[PDB]
Amino acid sequence: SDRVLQLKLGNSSIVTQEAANICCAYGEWPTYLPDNEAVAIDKPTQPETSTDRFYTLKSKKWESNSTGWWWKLPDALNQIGMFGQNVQYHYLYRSGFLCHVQCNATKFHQGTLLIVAIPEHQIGKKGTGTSASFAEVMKGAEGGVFEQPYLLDDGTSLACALVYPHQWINLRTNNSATIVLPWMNSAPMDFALRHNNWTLAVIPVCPLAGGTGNTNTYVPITISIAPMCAEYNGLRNAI
Amino acid sequence: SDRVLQLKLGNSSIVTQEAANICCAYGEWPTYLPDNEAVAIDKPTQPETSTDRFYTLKSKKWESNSTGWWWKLPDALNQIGMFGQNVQYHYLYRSGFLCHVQCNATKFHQGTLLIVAIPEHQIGKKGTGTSASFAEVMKGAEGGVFEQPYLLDDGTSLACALVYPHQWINLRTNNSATIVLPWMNSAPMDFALRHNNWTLAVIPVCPLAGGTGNTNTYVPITISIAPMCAEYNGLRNAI
Amino acid sequence: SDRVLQLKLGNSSIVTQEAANICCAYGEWPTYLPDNEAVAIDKPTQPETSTDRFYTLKSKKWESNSTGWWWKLPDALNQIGMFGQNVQYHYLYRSGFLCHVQCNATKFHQGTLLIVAIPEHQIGKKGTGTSASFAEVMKGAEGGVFEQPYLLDDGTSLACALVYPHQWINLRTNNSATIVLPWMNSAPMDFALRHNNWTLAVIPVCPLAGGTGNTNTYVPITISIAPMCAEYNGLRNAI
Amino acid sequence: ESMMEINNVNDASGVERLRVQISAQSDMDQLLFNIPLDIQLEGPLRNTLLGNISRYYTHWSGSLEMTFMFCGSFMTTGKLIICYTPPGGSSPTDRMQAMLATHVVWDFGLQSSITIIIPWISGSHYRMFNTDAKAINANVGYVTCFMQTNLVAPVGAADQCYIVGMVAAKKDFNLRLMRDSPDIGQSAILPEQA
Amino acid sequence: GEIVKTVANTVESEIKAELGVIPSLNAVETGATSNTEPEEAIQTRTVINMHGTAECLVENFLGRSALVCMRSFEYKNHSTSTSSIQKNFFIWTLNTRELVQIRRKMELFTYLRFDTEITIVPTLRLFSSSNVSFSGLPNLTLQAMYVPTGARKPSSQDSFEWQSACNPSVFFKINDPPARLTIPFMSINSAYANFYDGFAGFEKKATVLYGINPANTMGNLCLRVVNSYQPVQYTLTVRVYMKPKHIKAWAPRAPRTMPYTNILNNNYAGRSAAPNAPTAIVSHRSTIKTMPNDINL
Amino acid sequence: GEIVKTVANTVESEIKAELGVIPSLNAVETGATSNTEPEEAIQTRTVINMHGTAECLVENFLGRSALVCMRSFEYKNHSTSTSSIQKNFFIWTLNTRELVQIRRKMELFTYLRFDTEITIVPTLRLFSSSNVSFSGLPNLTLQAMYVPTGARKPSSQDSFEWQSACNPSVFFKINDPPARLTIPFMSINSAYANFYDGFAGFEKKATVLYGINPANTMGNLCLRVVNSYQPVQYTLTVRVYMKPKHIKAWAPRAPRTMPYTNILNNNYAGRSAAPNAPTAIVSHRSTIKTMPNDINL
Amino acid sequence: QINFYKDSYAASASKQDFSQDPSKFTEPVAEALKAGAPVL
Amino acid sequence: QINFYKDSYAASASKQDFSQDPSKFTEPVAEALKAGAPVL
Ligand SMILES: Cc1cc(CCCCCCCOc2ccc(C3=NCCO3)cc2)on1
Ligand SMILES: Cc1cc(CCCCCCCOc2ccc(C3=NCCO3)cc2)on1
Repeated sequence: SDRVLQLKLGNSSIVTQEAANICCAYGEWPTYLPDNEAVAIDKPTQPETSTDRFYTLKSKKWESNSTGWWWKLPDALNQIGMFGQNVQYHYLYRSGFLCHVQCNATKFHQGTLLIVAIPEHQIGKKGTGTSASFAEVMKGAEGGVFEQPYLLDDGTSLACALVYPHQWINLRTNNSATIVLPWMNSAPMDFALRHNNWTLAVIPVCPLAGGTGNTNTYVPITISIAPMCAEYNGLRNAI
Repeated sequence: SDRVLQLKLGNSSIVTQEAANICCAYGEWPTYLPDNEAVAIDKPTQPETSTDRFYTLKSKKWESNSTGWWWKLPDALNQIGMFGQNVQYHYLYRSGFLCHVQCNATKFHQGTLLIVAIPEHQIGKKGTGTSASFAEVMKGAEGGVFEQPYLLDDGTSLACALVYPHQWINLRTNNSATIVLPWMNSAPMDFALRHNNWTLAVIPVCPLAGGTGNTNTYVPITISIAPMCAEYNGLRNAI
Repeated sequence: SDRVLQLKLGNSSIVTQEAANICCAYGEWPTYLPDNEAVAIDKPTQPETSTDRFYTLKSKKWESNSTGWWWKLPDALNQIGMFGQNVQYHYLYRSGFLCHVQCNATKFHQGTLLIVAIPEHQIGKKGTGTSASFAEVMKGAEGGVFEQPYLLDDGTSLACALVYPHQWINLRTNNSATIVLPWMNSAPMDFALRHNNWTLAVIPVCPLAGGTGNTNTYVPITISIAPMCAEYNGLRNAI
Repeated sequence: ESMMEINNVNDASGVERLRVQISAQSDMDQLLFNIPLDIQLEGPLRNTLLGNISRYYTHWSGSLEMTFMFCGSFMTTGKLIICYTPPGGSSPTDRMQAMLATHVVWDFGLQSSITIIIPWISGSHYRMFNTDAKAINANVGYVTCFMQTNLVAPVGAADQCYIVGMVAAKKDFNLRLMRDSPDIGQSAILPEQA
Repeated sequence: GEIVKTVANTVESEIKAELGVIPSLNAVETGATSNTEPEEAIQTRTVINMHGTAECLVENFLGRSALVCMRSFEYKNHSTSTSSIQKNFFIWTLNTRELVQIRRKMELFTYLRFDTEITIVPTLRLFSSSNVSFSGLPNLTLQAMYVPTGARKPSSQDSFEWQSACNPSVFFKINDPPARLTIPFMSINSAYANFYDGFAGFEKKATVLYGINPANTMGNLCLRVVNSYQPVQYTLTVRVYMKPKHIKAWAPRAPRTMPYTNILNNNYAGRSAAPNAPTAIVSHRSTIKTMPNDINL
Repeated sequence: GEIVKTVANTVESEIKAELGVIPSLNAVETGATSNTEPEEAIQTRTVINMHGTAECLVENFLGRSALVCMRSFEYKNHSTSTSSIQKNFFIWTLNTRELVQIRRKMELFTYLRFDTEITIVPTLRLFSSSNVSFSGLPNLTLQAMYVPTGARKPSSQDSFEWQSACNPSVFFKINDPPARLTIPFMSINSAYANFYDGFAGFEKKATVLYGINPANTMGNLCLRVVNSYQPVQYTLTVRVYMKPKHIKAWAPRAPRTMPYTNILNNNYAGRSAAPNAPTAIVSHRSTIKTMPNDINL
Repeated sequence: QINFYKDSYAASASKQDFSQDPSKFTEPVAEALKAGAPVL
Repeated sequence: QINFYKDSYAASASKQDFSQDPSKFTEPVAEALKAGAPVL
């Protein structure tokens, strides 16, 4: 055991060197749906290597005034590869997610990112009684931007956001974060185009900064999400 | 055992009543690739229910002057459903095919169709030295039309076409045909967009006819192909 | 076991060739009244061969616009033979009924009859608050005609009429129907001139039809009812 | 078993609504008829034993079965394909999209009826008989019938045949939260008069 | 007959291509429901169901308290120049067809045998006269007496058939909990009949109405205000709720589709347009190929 | 998982100066809460605790009767020239978000599974008219009937959907003890969801509101005054209290900080100034080095 | 069933009985139709 | 729990269960962090 880590799933393999540890959400590892908990009666398809692999999303630049970003799962991966194709051809789905956040900075840089996986994260907009629209909520892999990271865009507090599974990327000692998430639903399966179980939110708690030669350093943040134990039921045409 | 038959694969189930029997090509049943014969070292994906199911192709009308039709596999299914999607996202593939031909006619109608599965069927065009173009050979599910069913479009003879696995649809006693085809290649896997292992050809040996009240009867011929034991290797982007 | 059937009761014997099976109402076979369930204390008369035999009722023509027919038991047989005579000379009665419906048509004809045995079938007339008269309800062997077979003349639905014991005469595969009915009453016996336990209804679900040479084919429908395990109590003069 | 009103159009009066037109086609791959699976709302499946009884309850679960009986002439031959499509998108109009969902190919012969199982494909354990049939908790799916090859009949036989559709539940069917059905109503105490 | 605590389970299946085996094909002409199991009709997995079936029993389907009577009458001085009759009471002519929901659930089965629990809920109001003042409802005493067939029917509030020396009667107040008691299975036959295809009398006249059961002469329920008339007029509404218990059901019926018009017979007039029209039980759709609730994207 | 009847005890410690052992130093970047025990962080003694932890259980945290509904309506003559509708009743559209305290304690957890005990407390008043005299409140009868999803909604006091042949209903008086009953766990899923990050319908229109759960269609509660209208006008206020039992909770949430604005979503407007302001949840202090509650001697 | 009263019919709802025989309504045929075989 | 009624969900508050597993929220790490040692 050390600060080094290798995550090898399917054809994908991520090696990280300045890591901390692996955070398993609620101390659990994603698993396939057992018979006693199954509801659908037809066999689910279980494509292991084609879907249970790392998909790298498009990066965001960390700015000094960055508020934070959020990606809703499985919406971020609903448009990508075999996972997206199986989501489109199937009604019901079930999978856990292994999320890995990359952020590289020099030893002269300072900054802290909180990477929190919020389950069942209902976004509440502020100063309006109208609920959030489909365009604002379902954003795909392109992600979302926090209006009020202080309130988590929920009316809650960012201070109390540590009940949810979480990682810190502190530039002194970390450059990568890893969180493992099992199935999060009151039902064994659901509909992907209309519901999201997890929301991965990266919030800069401490702004990125440098001294006299490291200001305005273009530092990207990368998200890599790997589905695990993906099952699909209800084969039909694409929608 | 009787003339009735039910083929139930995945969500698909075909029941036939005036059948003859099931023809297994060369007395073999398609199976998954064993370790001693495997070449690729990464795990292949094996989506059972999503791909191993019946795909129904677009029907052709049986005319009095019909020469015949042919479908090349897996080209006919390369554009359809999870089989097509897995073909597009993967380099290597391997699957057998269960082909079922439907042709319904009254007891007053006469006519005979030979349904022959020709392996490695190289089409040879006539009266020209130029090889067949990509457009003429790769026709997809829309199928092809025989110029010379007498010669099988190969320079061979339709008379000697009974070495290949085959069925007869004779309107006196049959309306459906079933042929099971295992893997046909000198290699464990291949590239689907550039090579076809099987060619299913329906040739009317005896023209469709009726007496004084059954002439010009619109009688369609339907093709249903079910992949079996489909494996895919070499995951990548779609092409 | 096959599609052939022979029903031999007393001097009567009906042979049918394009039959389906024998439908026993609620999975029971009519039997004589046991001592623990008997109410009347004098011995009942049990004339086996003279009453437990097939009585053939007068036939109806199946028309293209036929709505359906119904016969109420034991009213249909209350005027016929030893069964009718024993009904007239006795107060109490108890018997099951074996009903056989004949309908012969060529293989070029199409049409479907639903033969349903409705227990305790109260006829409800439509567009009036007055209850049905004695003449309209008690019709004897000459039978009745459905005003609204869609509603079963009850305010119910013909669609839901399959709870009752039933047969289909489909001209493709059937020409005869057989239903066996046990005793249907909250009491061991009853009065025949004032109450009917069963109503046999033949409703054409699909109209009789033929093509270009078989239109207007005079096709009769025949009803043969056989009492079984008939007991009579309370001997007196005829009424 | 219980027949259902597939022909529930403003042209059929009575028994015509329990039976379905089937035609000898001059084209191929054409859709024959559709069946919504909204038991709660006004559809073919309401006036059925399954429908009427389950409409007393609020939650239902389990797979259903549909039996279609062919009522043509003995010399009439034909091939159909019956497809159940899980919800999520629009109703399939072409066989190209309908074949991808659950389906059974029915060939006419000695056995005059076919059975298709609509399996229990649902994320939740139960489904609601909700007035919003378009919601996730209420929508069940779609049923479509496509001609597979054609309907062929001789000159002596009637060219136009009929299908009778029936629906029932299987052994794994369950109901909960029984309620007053909206089937029958009342405006005043029923008198002994008209 | 097998015990079914929970619904059937599902077993996993494989590819099935065998000659002479056609589970999907059925012969419904035999009158038998199709036996095609989901396991070998399609490609299934192993599912274990803990779903209970207790609420689907007839015990729970019918054993549920339902309104069967509601009578409202005036409680006042009905005396006139020469009346001598108070008439602060009602008779019901015991039956269970006046309320359509309970009637339909009765008529879902041909035969029913049960002991019924009866609950009586009274309610009071003041009649709105020209000069009426309300500051409270009196706690009146009410006597509900069951008068069997052939027994005397009380003719007034002050009548002497209210002795109830043999007739069972229950005394209860407005402010007390609603009255409750139990009638055993009291049919002369082995079960109650919701339908009677026949006549209740030996006669051949038009007076004998078709469909009347010579076992449904349930008797009468005579309910009276024990207290004498008040100086000011009141109105009493009594609701009688009926709850079957120990239920056995026989020969299930076809469900009623059309609105009831009376309690003497099952005649129907039909509604003007679909749904539940004479020619149209289910409402129209565009065509057989249109979907009325299409999800369009 | 270990049984905790009482909180942990404290053991005595000595001087600790060892190389390579740093209990006080932690790496919170791993996402793990600091495990530094008080025993070897400071110099401690032996303390034995008998303090129970039963009241800190979720069983006691949530199993406590809380108000979830309060409807007030007029009980009078609502008839007009042509109305024919009494409208002495209310519908609730069953939910548990109208009261902020119970709503917040619901939303402290992502998933909740419980059977709920429901208590109904009615109260009466007279409307103050120009000429009204009060010397007592009538003992009215009230019927509260649960109408599940897709069932008929009564449209008036005299409507005939109040038969309750299948719909469970409870009859109770004003002067009787408040009505009480139990709803089992009735979700189609395995637990109630306080949050739903998605849409309840397959549609892509603006009509489908975000955050609506296609499992929260709880139904409706129809409450009526059984007694007909009185000569003078009254007002009835019904309070419905909800008490969870047999509770399991999953995935604890971040506590709600901002006032709720509606029941359809969790939107917020924020308060004008701190505390719980949009930019200021906690109220300001002078500086980070000032103590707002300094004890000065 | 507790039945505080003398008469047995005065008891509460009867003890649950889960016996099910759907065949009498679903397969009311004298000759049993074997599953997976041509039923004619 | 006394549960005077037939249904089990009609019972009173459930019997007390004092099982506590704070680790799932306090140490949700795949590699256990030993106390008193550098946790990196
Ligand atoms: C079908 C069918 C079913 C039945 C059963 C009808 C019995 C239930 C009807 C409601 C009972 O009404 C009563 C109300 C009160 C009393 C009572 N007896 C002593 C004091 O009041 C008795 C019956 O009849 N036909
Ligand atoms: C989250 C979440 C939690 C829930 C549970 C909601 C159920 C409790 C709501 C209050 C119940 O209200 C009722 C009041 C009365 C009756 C009653 N039934 C029979 C007569 O009145 C039923 C429910 O839903 N979503």
